Amino acid sequence: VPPSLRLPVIEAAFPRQLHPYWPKLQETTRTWLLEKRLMPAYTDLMAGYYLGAPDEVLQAIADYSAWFSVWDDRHDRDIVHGRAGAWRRLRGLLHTALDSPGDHLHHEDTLVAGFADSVRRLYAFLPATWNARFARHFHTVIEAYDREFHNRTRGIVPGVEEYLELRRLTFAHWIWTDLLEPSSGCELPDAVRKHPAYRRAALLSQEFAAWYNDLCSLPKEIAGDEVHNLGISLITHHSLTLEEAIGEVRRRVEECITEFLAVERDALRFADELADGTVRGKELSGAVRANVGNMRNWFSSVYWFHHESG
Ligand SMILES: NCCCCCC(O)(P(=O)(O)O)P(=O)(O)O
Ligand SMILES: [Mg+2]
Ligand SMILES: [Mg+2]
Ligand SMILES: [Mg+2]
Repeated sequence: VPPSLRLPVIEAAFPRQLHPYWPKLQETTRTWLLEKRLMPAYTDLMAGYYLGAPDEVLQAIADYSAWFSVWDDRHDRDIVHGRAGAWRRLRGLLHTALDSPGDHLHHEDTLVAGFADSVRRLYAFLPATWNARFARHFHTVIEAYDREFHNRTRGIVPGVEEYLELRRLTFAHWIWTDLLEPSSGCELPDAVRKHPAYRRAALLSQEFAAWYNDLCSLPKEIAGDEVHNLGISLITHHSLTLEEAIGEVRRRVEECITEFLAVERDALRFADELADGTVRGKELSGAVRANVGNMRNWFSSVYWFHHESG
């Protein structure tokens, strides 16, 4: 790891974890991409994150994660080609397929059909109230991708706070947070997952992942003159040099880690409180503990992914 990207606290205090299903995961996702014609003839990131997930849940999550990267690529291609109509039509179909995936399983657009299959499968694990929350969150993600389309085709660099708000949606913070719950086998009650310690631990895990991605791409994403990156917002609106922007993003990433360590303690104290001597409480306690454990695993999975992925 180059010194500008190295984070000793991750290396020393966040040991990597790997889900035992990882070998089958890689090839089964590749087979799904081929069968769905989503790439002409990433799973490790999920296998280091959703520890404890049932094999079938981890497979559905990995296929969705692979689909997501194929969507990011189509979005980028529509942007650089100025295909505003094609993007608008896709945007509309993803909104519709999210609410009615079965209707879109054999759509002419293979990206839409692949999306529908992955969502249909994710909808099969937990009650319909979880499905509705996933859908609510992902409708918001789609519209954030539309805002990025608008910004990038017009060459607009969002302000720092504007970007930070937008990135919580284009990175899909709340989708990865939602997916903790099928991974530990339990839809959490609103009073549990909205506990301030759970909420803050969940946020910091995703801010680390998004901002570290921005750090691992700032120099390349200048050069070619991009606009969506915390470092680019800092250079453009705060007159930072590239070196100054790298240091500022790095400090913000480092603070996510030590803020997370403090709130993790509170979240695990909350998990202890949930185990109140009843079976239901022990089950909720264990689900919270598992989910917070995987919020922690996201730090190390993301960190080492950026130094392994091409
Ligand atoms: N966690 C590592 C995968 C995150 C990929 C993030 C992106 O898709 P990438 O930097 O790969 O293009 P985004 O469009 O949000 O910048
Ligand atoms: Mg991208
Ligand atoms: Mg993107
Ligand atoms: Mg990025």
